[PDB]
Amino acid sequence: RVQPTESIVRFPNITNLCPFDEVFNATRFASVYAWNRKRISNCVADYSVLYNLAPFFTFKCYGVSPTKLNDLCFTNVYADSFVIRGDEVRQIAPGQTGNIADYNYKLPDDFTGCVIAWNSNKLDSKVSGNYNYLYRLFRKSNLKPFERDISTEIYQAGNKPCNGVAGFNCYFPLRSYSFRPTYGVGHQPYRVVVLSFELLHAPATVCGPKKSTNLVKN
Amino acid sequence: EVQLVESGGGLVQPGRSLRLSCAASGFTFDDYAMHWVRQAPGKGLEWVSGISWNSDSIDYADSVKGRFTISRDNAKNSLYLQMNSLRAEDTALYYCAKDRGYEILTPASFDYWGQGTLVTVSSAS
Amino acid sequence: DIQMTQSPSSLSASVGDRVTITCRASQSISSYLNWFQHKPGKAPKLLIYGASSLQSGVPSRFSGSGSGTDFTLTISSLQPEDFATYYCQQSYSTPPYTFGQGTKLEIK
Repeated sequence: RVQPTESIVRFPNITNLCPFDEVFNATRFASVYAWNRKRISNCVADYSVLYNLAPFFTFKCYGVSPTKLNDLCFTNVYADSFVIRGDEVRQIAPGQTGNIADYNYKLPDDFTGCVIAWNSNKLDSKVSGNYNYLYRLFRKSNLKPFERDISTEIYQAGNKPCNGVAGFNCYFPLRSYSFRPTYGVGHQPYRVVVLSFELLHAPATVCGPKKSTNLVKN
Repeated sequence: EVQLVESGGGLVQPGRSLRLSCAASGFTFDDYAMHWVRQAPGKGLEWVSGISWNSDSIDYADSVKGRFTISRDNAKNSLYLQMNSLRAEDTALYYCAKDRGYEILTPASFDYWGQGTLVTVSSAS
Repeated sequence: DIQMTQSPSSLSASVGDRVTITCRASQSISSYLNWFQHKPGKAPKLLIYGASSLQSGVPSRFSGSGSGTDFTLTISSLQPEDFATYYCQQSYSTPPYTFGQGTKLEIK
């Protein structure tokens, strides 16, 4: 056979850095049921910023090795952020059942991307009790993957309707998390950031830090 | 590197009312909490009042309940502290500290500070 | 109700030494304590937020430690600008943002 002696790589000409900071360094995250979404395009993305931080504890990725992020190039990257309880983080997984998975935020079975969760007791805990966060409790059925359900209709699931007034046999579907620093780790609020990679053959926009070289012909 | 300038300090008679203002320019102001903290002439720092990112949650120190009012105006990126019903032991130094989070009573503490403005409560020239 | 007391009031050292200061809590505060550096010539600033987390922009020489009831700040270099007064604060219990007594640090 003939072994090569040369090796080349060509990447897009863009060099500007895009704001991963405004997703992670945001002062306050939106409610889990109405989870915020930020899209990222046309930049070079460095993942060494996220990886080397100690508090970013729960960093487990589906379909992509976390170490290989530094060189892969993606068409587009989505960022979703919200606030959930300590024991509720394990419920963020494709094909797994659970309250937020059922009614708040579900990952599709064919999901690709990484999920990041870290402790947030130093911002989302009030001694009297925080109620700025809401989570949906009642819904007729499971929510579709990557869907945001902000419906505020008063739930009736029984044989006698109330016709939309919270009298007998009707509850408001949205319940507020009661975060307090005294509670244990199992209920201690956490901040979660979910990255979805649209890995495809289309002309990509977001790439990892890499250096191009001369294009060898023959 | 943020700038927190404070004014309104001076000397007033007991029972009289004066005003404090603190202007913030080195950081985004509409989503940060703020606190007013007191430095005694010969004792340590003592917390006085606080305000959330929006004027929704308000807390006062125990020693000054029902005497001081803290106001915040996002349009001019400044907060005001109205001083009412003063006594002879509020002659300390008052600092304008900035909280890290957005609530009022959180594990987050005072992140950046500013120069204090002296106040004295007595009868003099 | 919480109480914080500092064993040292005035500490003596030199330019090239190291000294330690402890802050005790009357009741457990779940490691939510902060150390504030207070020069007498200018506005005080924070050094250590949380139990042992260093706030960005201050020299790495300062390092917080301790969790629960007893907390400690340590300094190893003592550059000649470290003459100041240090305070410990708790932010967990219902008496909000109570402070500890001063800790005068002097260089011999």
